[PDB]
Amino acid sequence: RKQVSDGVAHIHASFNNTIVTITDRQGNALGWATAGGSGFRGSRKSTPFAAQVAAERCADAVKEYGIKNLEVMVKGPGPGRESTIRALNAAGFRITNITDVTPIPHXGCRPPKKRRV
Amino acid sequence: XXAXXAG
Amino acid sequence: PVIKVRENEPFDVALRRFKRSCEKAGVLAEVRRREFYEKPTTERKRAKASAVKRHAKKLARENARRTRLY
Amino acid sequence: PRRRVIGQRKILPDPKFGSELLAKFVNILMVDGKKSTAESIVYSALETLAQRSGKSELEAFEVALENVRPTVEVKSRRVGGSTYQVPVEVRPVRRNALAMRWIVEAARKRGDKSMALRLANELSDAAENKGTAVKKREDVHRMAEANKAFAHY
Amino acid sequence: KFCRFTAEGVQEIDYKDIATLKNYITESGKIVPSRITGTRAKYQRQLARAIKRARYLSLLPYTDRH
RNA sequence: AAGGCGGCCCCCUGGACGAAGACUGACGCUCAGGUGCGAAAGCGUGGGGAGCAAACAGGAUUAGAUACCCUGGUAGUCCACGCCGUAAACGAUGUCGACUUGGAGGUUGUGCCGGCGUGGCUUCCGGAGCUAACGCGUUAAGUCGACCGCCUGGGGAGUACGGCCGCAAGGUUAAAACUCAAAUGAAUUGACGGGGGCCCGCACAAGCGGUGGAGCAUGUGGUUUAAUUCGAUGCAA
RNA sequence: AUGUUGAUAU
Ligand SMILES: [K+]
Ligand SMILES: [Mg+2]
Ligand SMILES: [Mg+2]
Ligand SMILES: [Mg+2]
Ligand SMILES: [Mg+2]
Ligand SMILES: [Mg+2]
Ligand SMILES: [Mg+2]
Ligand SMILES: [Mg+2]
Ligand SMILES: [Mg+2]
Ligand SMILES: [Mg+2]
Ligand SMILES: [Mg+2]
Ligand SMILES: [Mg+2]
Ligand SMILES: [Mg+2]
Ligand SMILES: [Mg+2]
Ligand SMILES: [Mg+2]
Ligand SMILES: [Mg+2]
Ligand SMILES: [Mg+2]
Ligand SMILES: [Mg+2]
Repeated sequence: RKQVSDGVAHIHASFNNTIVTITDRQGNALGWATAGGSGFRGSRKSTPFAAQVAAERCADAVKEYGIKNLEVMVKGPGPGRESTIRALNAAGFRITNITDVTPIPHXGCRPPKKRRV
Repeated sequence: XXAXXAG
Repeated sequence: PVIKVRENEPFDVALRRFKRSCEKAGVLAEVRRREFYEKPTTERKRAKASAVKRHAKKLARENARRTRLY
Repeated sequence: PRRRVIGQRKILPDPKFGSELLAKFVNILMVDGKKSTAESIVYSALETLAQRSGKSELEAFEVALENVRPTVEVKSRRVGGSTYQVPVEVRPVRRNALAMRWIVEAARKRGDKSMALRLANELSDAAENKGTAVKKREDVHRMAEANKAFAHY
Repeated sequence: KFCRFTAEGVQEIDYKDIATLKNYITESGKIVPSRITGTRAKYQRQLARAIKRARYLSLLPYTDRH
């Protein structure tokens, strides 16, 4: 609706799933897409390809706002870290920054117990 | 079991 | 890690420089480490084992340099 | 095989048109070593196709193959019980091999009178993208695109 | 490698000397290993204490993202 | 000292080490009983409770699944004070002292001028010697001395009974009958592994044609018979 | 992911 030239892409690349939210620089969400939303479930959902498609659909979601340049904020260890960023570049945008914003505690809280698979 | 083997 | 894409830089190059920065800071390794709790005994055992590997490498590495295979 | 010292065996070209592509088609059609029988069915069928198109025999055959030839296919890799159908590019030799095999398989399950007719009709449907052979090509492409995720290992 | 603090013959690393301390942190703000910088163990311990004092006084950052 | 101890700052405080002397003058070593400290879990009283998580619940998986996996989740994990007194509390190696070839480090003092010494603690290798062997090897499992603790086939049993301790959980001290001809350590050759590596075979894959259904031939099993002669009967009848 | 068992003596 209201035009935003300069935006921020946030990539929540978990092991199971990739969420791409494009916000403005004040962190207000304009649109989003997920690998899970984009016709991939289970094994396929957690692929770089499913994240690629999620990124494309997120670009289409924010076509109206007229975003030109993006700062990328990458989070988490997932498959869809780099494939997401390539896709946002491939879908028009000028990538100005790339920044890892993965939370790391400086010690923090005891993680869950190891899985005995 | 089998009321008591290897075949 | 925090890449400014500099003026007159290909994205592909800048992305490679981001991968470098993350692998240098060791973000993914840090995440995988902290995914599950490691008991202190487990932590200590792997630290010991890693040291012994590197040592038993170093000594036996020199042995390979000396002796002929053929 | 393991040692993997397998070239290509010398296929003699067909007598009529001198096409090794068509010589392979006869082989794929042939049963019980009855090559003479197979050649007659093909040449009969190509004649019929050449009339209905007015394209030439080999050229009408090429249009049939062009539509039935696959580009990608899936190969099964089992990963922890579940079966990952990984898409792979088909090599040019295998493209023709699959194209021809599908056409003959399609023709054989038709309910026309002779094989030569069944074959002519299937090549005709292939050229206009209607028959079971192009449906097979579509199905193979469908699975490949469905499993495009697993291509990028 | 080689240790600058042995070379100069320093007594304390000093938390106030930010120009020096900045050489022994990463871009991320993390303290660099002695195996990388070639610092002597004794000074590495002093340097860590100095960096941690500086981080408290907000002369150095804790991390790249504040 | 052991258990253990990890952001930064201050306060109180213990030990170790080194260099120069000076001082006391065998004041030492060990130590049954005794006393203290002693991970985690646990217990009591009062706090706290983010994250995690016995129990528990649900979802899966499965023949079942009172599990592993998933979603939750209470005690607990945290603090104060008190209790418990045990751990593969391990170097499975008691303490103290002396002596006996080397090499490469780490760490922390120090002397002489980057080198050359000299102390402390420590990691790895290895010589003699020792050892059943594995290995240990100046930080000994070598060579000796002092004192203490402890063992005497496997099981029954670290159990019973009694005592002591404990709020309890239990701890601690600690038998017997009975039963067996073993149980055990280290190493050796194999074999095996849902261990690793490297290879091969129509072993998979890629294909083509079959078998399993039909009728018949034929063999076998079974049943039947007076007899249905005897043998072959996973692959390899 | 899971994925049990193999009568006695010789
Ligand atoms: K049973
Ligand atoms: Mg989890
Ligand atoms: Mg005593
Ligand atoms: Mg406790
Ligand atoms: Mg309590
Ligand atoms: Mg309470
Ligand atoms: Mg759980
Ligand atoms: Mg004990
Ligand atoms: Mg012991
Ligand atoms: Mg040794
Ligand atoms: Mg008892
Ligand atoms: Mg008692
Ligand atoms: Mg096969
Ligand atoms: Mg049959
Ligand atoms: Mg018989
Ligand atoms: Mg006989
Ligand atoms: Mg017999
Ligand atoms: Mg078994």
